[PDB]
Amino acid sequence: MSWNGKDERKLSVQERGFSLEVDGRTVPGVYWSPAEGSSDRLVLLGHGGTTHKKVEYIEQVAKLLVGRGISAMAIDGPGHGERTDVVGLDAFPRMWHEGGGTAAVIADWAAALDFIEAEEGPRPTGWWGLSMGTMMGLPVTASDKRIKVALLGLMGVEGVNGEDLVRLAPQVTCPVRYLLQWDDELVSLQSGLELFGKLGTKQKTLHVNPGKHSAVPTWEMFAGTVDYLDQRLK
Amino acid sequence: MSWNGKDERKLSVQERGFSLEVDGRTVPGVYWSPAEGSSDRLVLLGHGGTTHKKVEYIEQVAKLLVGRGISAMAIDGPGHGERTDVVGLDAFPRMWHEGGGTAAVIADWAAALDFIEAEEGPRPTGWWGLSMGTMMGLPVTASDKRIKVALLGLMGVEGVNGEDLVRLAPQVTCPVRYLLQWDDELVSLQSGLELFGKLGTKQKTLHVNPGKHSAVPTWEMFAGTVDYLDQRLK
Repeated sequence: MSWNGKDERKLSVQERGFSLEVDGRTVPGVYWSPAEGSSDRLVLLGHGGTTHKKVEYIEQVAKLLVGRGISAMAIDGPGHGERTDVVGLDAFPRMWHEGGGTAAVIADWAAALDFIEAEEGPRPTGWWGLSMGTMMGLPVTASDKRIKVALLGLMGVEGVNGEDLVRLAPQVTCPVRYLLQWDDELVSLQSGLELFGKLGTKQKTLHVNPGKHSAVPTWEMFAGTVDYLDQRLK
Repeated sequence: MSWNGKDERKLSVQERGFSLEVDGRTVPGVYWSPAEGSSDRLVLLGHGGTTHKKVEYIEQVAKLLVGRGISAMAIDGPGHGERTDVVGLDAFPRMWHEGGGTAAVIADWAAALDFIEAEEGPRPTGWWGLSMGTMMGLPVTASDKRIKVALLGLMGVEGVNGEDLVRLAPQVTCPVRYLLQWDDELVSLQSGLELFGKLGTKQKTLHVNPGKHSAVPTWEMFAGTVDYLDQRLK
């Protein structure tokens, strides 16, 4: 576990790269924080299929979070980044399993969060992630009770790690907001509803909007999610 | 159409009763407005089954709206008021049909809105109503294009006027927020989803929370709906 020198001050957003070794895997990461000065909350950002920790909408959300005094951290998921939506690619399943699957994801995010807590201090921590971000985030949230609130979505029980999602959903006990797209071509509305139903928490709310997988309304993806985490994460 | 003298100043909320004669029916109503002083927007409030225009949660929503500078108006629906949830009663269907059904509802609300616009000035106008409030509100919104935004919910296609709802849903073209309860004992989640799907507007969003028909979370029913109408109704 170490900061890897790949840094940049942002405008008011400081970006710092890091890298971890976990169970024989190399885990690259990125940390976003206010340049000036202190930040009392953290959100882990899970990237969407065939993208990576520094893909655009993830950086957009991170910038908005930092604006609310909330730092953000992301790592690359199995077979992505350093190491349309990529959960739709035929080659995606093999990328996921070769990377160590859901257990690897759980370990990698636990090590990343341990790293950040030692370097920056343990803080109230949330999860944000859609599509592959939920393939990762639902297990992480189930496994690591440092996650106090989660924004999840665009995933159901027919996903590549669907069995692990169904198994681990009952163990998500923190508040959740879940997003689905009515006309999602990758994740059927019924499969998304099934997974939402299985979440253990009583403090869960589903928002469904019209359109394709990539067409979450911007006011929902940005203002809506940021406001949800800003209010709920304390 | 006339104010019927049944008035009360509230604290900062002025309540004034009125009464209309429409196609051989007597239509009792209530109007809530800021005591001091001007109010530039209006919301029509539709009551929930086996209640009435002045039932409690309707008055709660009206008080909150007036707080945002938005007046509110309600009339009694067919076979209710002067003229648990009553859509669950076995006697409800007969109450609805004897009252003139959906066509009567449409006429009555059109006359009430005409009355208010003449007395107070035409303003940007929204709809709020759940359960019987959607049995009424979905037709009204489809029929009267003065309705610029609607909060609807807790209703599906198996309701007593389900056929009229399915027929008229495609003609709802304004923005909508729709609420369902996952474990609604009166309205199955699938029947609610079907009706949401049929709404014509692309600017629609469904929020689903856990629990029974009566258990919409208060932060959803109150802050959430009021904020939605306050932002959207312009």
